[PDB]
Amino acid sequence: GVVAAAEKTKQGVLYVGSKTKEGVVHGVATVAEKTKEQVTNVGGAVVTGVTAVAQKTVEGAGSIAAATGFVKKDQ
Amino acid sequence: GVVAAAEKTKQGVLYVGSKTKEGVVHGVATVAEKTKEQVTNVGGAVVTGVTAVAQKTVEGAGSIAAATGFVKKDQ
Amino acid sequence: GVVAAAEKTKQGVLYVGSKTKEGVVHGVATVAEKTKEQVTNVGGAVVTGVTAVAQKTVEGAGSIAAATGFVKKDQ
Amino acid sequence: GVVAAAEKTKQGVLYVGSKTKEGVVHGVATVAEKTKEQVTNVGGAVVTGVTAVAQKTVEGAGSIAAATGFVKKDQ
Amino acid sequence: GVVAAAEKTKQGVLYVGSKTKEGVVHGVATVAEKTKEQVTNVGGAVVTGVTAVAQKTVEGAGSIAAATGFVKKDQ
Amino acid sequence: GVVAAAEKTKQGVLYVGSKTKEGVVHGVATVAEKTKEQVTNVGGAVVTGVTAVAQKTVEGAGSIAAATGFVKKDQ
Repeated sequence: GVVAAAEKTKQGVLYVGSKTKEGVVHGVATVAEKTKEQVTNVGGAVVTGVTAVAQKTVEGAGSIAAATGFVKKDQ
Repeated sequence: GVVAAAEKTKQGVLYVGSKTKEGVVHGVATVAEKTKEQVTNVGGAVVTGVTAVAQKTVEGAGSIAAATGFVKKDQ
Repeated sequence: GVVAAAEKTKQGVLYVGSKTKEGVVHGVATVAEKTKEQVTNVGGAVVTGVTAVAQKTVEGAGSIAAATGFVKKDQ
Repeated sequence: GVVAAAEKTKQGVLYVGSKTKEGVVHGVATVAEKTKEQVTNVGGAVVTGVTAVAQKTVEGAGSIAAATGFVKKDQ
Repeated sequence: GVVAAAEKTKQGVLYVGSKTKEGVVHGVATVAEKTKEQVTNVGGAVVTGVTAVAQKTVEGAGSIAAATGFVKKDQ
Repeated sequence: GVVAAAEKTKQGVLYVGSKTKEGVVHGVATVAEKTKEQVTNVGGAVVTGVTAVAQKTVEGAGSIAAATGFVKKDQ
């Protein structure tokens, strides 16, 4: 004869900007099996494949994925 | 004869901007099996494939995925 | 005869910007099996494949993935 | 004066069971943020959390996630 | 004056069971941030958390995640 | 004056069970940030956390993650 027994007898400050999660990317699972990509750029800008990116700027101009083809100022 | 027994006897400050989740991307599952992409740019801007991106700007102009083809100021 | 027994008898400040997670990317799993990429650039900018990136700027202009094709100022 | 130019001048057996993908699991992205699980088993079987599993059996009985609580044969 | 130029001038057996992908798991991205698990087993079987598993059996009984609580044969 | 130029002038058996990928797990990315686990076993079997496992059996009974709580044969 086999016996198995188990028992459990269980008796019984301002915070102005304190705890903030700001500019956060947490938890990402990405899979790419067969992705062919081909880019031909002539005199401009090309931005591809920007993933899992975070930033926080204070008193400044912040851009994650920005592209400007050309800037010309002549006199 | 086999015996199995189990028993459980269970008896028994301002916060101005304190706890904020602002500018957050959490929880993303992405799959891409066979995605062909082809880009031909001549004198402009092209922005593709921007995923899982977060940011927070304070007193600034923030753009995630912005594209300006050309800027010309002549005199 | 075999016997197995187990028992558990269990009886019994400002924080201005203190604890912030800002500009953070935590938790990323990425797989790429067969990804062919081909880039041809002539006189511009190309930015591809930017992943798991974080930054925090204070009193400055911060850009994660920015591309400017050309800047011309003549006199 | 700036100049950017680009040019591309482009001129120009039985197979009985040969190429089979059988019993395959390819391409899976899974995320679990806050999953609490609690199992209490007394004298039986419990099978949880079986993911991304493949097998191929030839001339045999194959079971991926099978559970039999008890088998009793007395004389 | 700046000049950028680029040019590309491009002119110009039985297989019985030969190439099979059988019992394969290829390509998996999994993330688990905060997963609490608690198991209490008394006299049985418990099988949890079986992921990214493959096998191939020939002339045999194959089980990936099988659980039998008890086997009793008395005389 | 600056000059940049580039040019590319491009002119110009049975296989019974030969090439098989069988019982294979290739390509896995797993992240676990804060996973608490607690197991209490009394007189049985517990199998947890089986990942990235492969096997191939020939003329035999193969089990990846199997658990039998007890086997009793008395006379």
